[PDB]
Amino acid sequence: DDIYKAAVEQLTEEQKNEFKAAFDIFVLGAEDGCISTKELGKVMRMLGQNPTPEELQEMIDEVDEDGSGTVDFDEFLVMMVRCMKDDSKGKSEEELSDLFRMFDKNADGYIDLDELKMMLQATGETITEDDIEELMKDGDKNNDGRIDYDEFLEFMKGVE
Amino acid sequence: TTALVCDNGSGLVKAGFAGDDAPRAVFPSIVGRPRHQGVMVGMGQKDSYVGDEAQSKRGILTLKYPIEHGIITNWDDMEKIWHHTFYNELRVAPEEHPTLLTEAPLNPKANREKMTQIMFETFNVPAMYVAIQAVLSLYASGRTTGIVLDSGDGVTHNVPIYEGYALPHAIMRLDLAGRDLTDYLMKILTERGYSFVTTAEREIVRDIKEKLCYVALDFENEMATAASSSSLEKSYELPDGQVITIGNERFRCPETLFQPSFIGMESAGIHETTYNSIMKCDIDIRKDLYANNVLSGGTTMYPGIADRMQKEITALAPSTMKIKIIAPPERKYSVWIGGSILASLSTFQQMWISKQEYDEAGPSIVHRKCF
Amino acid sequence: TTALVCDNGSGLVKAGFAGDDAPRAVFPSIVGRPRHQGVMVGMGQKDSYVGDEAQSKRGILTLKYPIEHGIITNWDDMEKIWHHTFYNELRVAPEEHPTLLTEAPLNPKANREKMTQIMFETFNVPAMYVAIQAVLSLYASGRTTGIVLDSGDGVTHNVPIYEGYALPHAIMRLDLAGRDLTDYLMKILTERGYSFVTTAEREIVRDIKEKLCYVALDFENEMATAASSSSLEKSYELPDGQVITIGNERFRCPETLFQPSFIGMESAGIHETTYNSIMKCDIDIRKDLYANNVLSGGTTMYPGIADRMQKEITALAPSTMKIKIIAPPERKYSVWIGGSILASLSTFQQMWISKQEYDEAGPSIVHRKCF
Amino acid sequence: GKRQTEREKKKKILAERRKVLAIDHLNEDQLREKAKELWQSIYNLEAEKFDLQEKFKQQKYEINVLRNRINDNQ
Amino acid sequence: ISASRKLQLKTLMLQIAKQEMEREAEERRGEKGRVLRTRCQPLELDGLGFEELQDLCRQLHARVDKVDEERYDVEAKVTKNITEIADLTQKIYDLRGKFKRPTLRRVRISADAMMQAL
Ligand SMILES: Nc1ncnc2c1ncn2[C@@H]1O[C@H](COP(=O)(O)OP(=O)(O)O)[C@@H](O)[C@H]1O
Ligand SMILES: Nc1ncnc2c1ncn2[C@@H]1O[C@H](COP(=O)(O)OP(=O)(O)O)[C@@H](O)[C@H]1O
Ligand SMILES: [Mg+2]
Ligand SMILES: [Mg+2]
Repeated sequence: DDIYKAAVEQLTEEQKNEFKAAFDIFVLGAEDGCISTKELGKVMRMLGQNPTPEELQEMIDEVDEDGSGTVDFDEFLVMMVRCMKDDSKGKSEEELSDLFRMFDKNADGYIDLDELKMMLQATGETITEDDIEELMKDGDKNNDGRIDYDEFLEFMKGVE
Repeated sequence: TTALVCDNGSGLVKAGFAGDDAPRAVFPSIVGRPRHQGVMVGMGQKDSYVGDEAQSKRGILTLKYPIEHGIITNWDDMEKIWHHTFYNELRVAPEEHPTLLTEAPLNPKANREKMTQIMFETFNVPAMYVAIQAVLSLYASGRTTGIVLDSGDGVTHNVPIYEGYALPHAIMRLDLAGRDLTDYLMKILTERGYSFVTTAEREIVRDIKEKLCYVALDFENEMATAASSSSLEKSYELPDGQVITIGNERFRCPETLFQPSFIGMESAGIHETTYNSIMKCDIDIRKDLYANNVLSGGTTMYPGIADRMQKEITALAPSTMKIKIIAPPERKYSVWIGGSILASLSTFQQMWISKQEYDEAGPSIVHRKCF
Repeated sequence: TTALVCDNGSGLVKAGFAGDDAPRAVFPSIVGRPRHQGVMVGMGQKDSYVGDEAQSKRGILTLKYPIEHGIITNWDDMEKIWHHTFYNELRVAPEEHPTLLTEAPLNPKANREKMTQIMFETFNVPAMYVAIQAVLSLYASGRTTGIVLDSGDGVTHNVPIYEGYALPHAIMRLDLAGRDLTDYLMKILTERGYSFVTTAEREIVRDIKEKLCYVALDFENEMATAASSSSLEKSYELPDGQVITIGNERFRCPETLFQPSFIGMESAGIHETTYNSIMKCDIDIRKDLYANNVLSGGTTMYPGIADRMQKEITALAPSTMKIKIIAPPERKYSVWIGGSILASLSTFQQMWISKQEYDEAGPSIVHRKCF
Repeated sequence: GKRQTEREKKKKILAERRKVLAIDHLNEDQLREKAKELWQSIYNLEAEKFDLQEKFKQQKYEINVLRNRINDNQ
Repeated sequence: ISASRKLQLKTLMLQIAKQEMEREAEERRGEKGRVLRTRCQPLELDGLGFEELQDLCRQLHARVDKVDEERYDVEAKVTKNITEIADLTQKIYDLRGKFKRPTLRRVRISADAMMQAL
């Protein structure tokens, strides 16, 4: 949400001028000022580095939550710097190990579906039936019916 | 705390905590150094793969068993095997657990003394006790009498027991066992064209022996039948294809047990050393030993041995006595189940060789009252 | 600092700094002195054009490769090629960069020793290391097992590797490669009227081979089809016009790989030396080698070879094993990518042959522990 | 090799561990003060020993975790 | 398949785990203090004869020796455990490096730089 508004707030006009120079081709004229996301596919390719098309669509549909199809220069700025690396260092490896140890409250060295289910139920967050199986794929990377240290580390890979 | 019932054996190390039904970790006892050069850097190549890990990388190793015939011939490798067993297959430090090793009858003293010295100095256990491999197999059957034939993979020994009183003058230990049968099978397979030479291919021949061989009820009739029909030829797929067909090698490999003249051994088969072991006993306990003949050990798992042995003994024994052969389905782990039962007893809890006792009398304590 | 991953090869020298994806400068390894007299004064005519410069003035030069079959036959020209590679194509003085040459298996010792002596005395590098051209190609695939067939332009060699342990007794080196295919194509083109003789026109025949030839899935059916229809005849424009039409010479040139009897060589094709190299390995790692057959080198870029080879091996191999042929799209530079990966490793950083070590033991240090 | 080596090592460690023991031969007040000090010393010793027990438990769990991970490689 | 919501769940569970670890450490500290008070009895010895002083002192000395002995034992245990932790951590790191470093490189760093220099 507005978390990435604060994240993009760090860069001042120093990158804003470059972003506007890149975006000027996006506003190639004969437009009513709506500024869709049509050129964004190559706009994210302005310097060469471009993420997955799935992530491109995620960024496209994620912003402009009103559905206006209008690209705010702030929205374009935060989405293009989203191509730049932006993470809060993903906690600490010792910290993550302690987190998984707490996760492995059964002390079994593994987390099944029920362990993670209770872990997130303690949060009280609403989780769909369409989920869980998604979490099953995300966690059981080995398809071994449990969550391992490598699987947890990938699951929590640099997430903060 | 709980006791560790280890059972060194020769061919498969079986271990687990006392009081369960089956050993927790069963894995071959082989230590194989790599033999080729190795060009990939940083692959994390170790210097010796032990246990079940060396049965998967056996293509580039030279596996060598550290226990030849009951006795231990390579103490460093045996120490490595024990260290692996304690730390990686059970993950329990030995500083907090009594141990109950097992040893074949009539073994050299130095082997047993070195075993106890290792267990007390290197692994530093609280207390260890060494037991004869046949008394445990008699425990597991729930009997208290009977003559047990424990045909392992290293050595076949035949300990008669009556009313709990072992008869030390009637133990007949014979050194033919599963390993010699593997070598003989590997030697007779060459009569069809299949040559297995490498120490890794001995494992393949062992698998062939386990899955295909069986003991014939009557040897000459089977030899005549296999030479006329072709109803016996069973095929088997090597680890790379090229299926092989075993003909009358099927029942000729385990026949060596009843005719040790095949591999050049002089002694009589396992069908006649049991009768000799009985006849050395007193005249009044022979009926009970006849009726309670017990089989144990891995090599007695051949399909059809409990009938061949009964037929042979009935031929030898007097016609009036009843001959019965106890062959429980859990034959392979019979010794370890008996070991668990013995370690779980309350009456046995004061027979352990406590460490302070070893400190006062040295390793020669094992031959003393604490047997 | 960064390491220089040079790769002499035979036909194309590929070089670049360690840690990248592709070699920085790739250029043919030919040194051609002018052969005519020369009348213009002050034109600035040099005495030897090397590298890619002599592929543009090849009309009045006599190009001659300094590397015949892996081995180096003309040391002065090879020194000239190395000097060009360091100073003009990379523009980095060698006094401040380690080097990682590559060498075919089973090559003469004197070649390797002279190579290290040159690198240490003339160019005066800090430290150099020589690696076998197949292990690198196995690095690039991200595997750790597999049997790699590296059919370069000089020599085709087939090194099997398991779990990082190379098998030195199963390396099958065959001297048929891209150059012999170029000569055979130049020899069969004469059946239509086109005669290429000059050493400059060998380059034109090489271009024809690269752009038109392909490996037939089934040889006899293609020979029958090309002799009835005309759907195969593809035309090509020489460097001066006069287009030529290649008929069934298209798949007959690269067929020599699978039937070396065409150019009079006795040995078996690349489809059968791989199976022989596998069968020399132990019986327990043959499945893994069957499943991880790797192709590399330039000459394995013919359209349709990854299917012909798989069909042939599946015909030879037992029916149960799965045959899989890894043919990455970056085949040509596979050896150099692997070289970059190996030079970028931290574990490898202490294997270089440091100059003080060479000063103490002479050029024969390369055969020693620092391989 | 832990038959005399470890035993003598720990014996020496205990010997040097013990400090001076000459107290009750003094005036009552300072003796009471120092006895209270030594009770607090034993108290901190017990607290630290419990901390060592908990750290050992956590490190044993981590060793189980590392063994589990290295077994997860196969 | 939503991914932003999955990221929300990931971060939120991370925060929840942080809070749970905090409260668990707090409970651990409370239990440690309670057990320490439980095991080490406090003694009051006001207005007592010197003989009782000698008895209390000697008992305290013996308890000091015993506690230092237990501390030595658990310290040896912890040193061995830390050695094993370091060794196995190194081994797992080597395994991960073997699995991953072959996939690390600098792709297209200068390959795209070759447009028209030739
Ligand atoms: N199912 C089986 N059929 C035939 N032979 C077997 C079977 N299982 C094991 N064996 C033989 O028994 C041996 C294992 O015997 P075991 O009882 O483990 O010896 P030990 O007394 O040393 O433990 C193997 O080497 C194998 O040759
Ligand atoms: N696209 C291609 N199609 C067919 N053959 C090729 C192709 N590219 C290169 N070759 C052949 O491979 C040779 C280059 O092989 P290369 O791998 O450079 O040898 P080296 O191992 O000495 O580097 C050339 O001589 C050419 O005959
Ligand atoms: Mg046994
Ligand atoms: Mg090459």
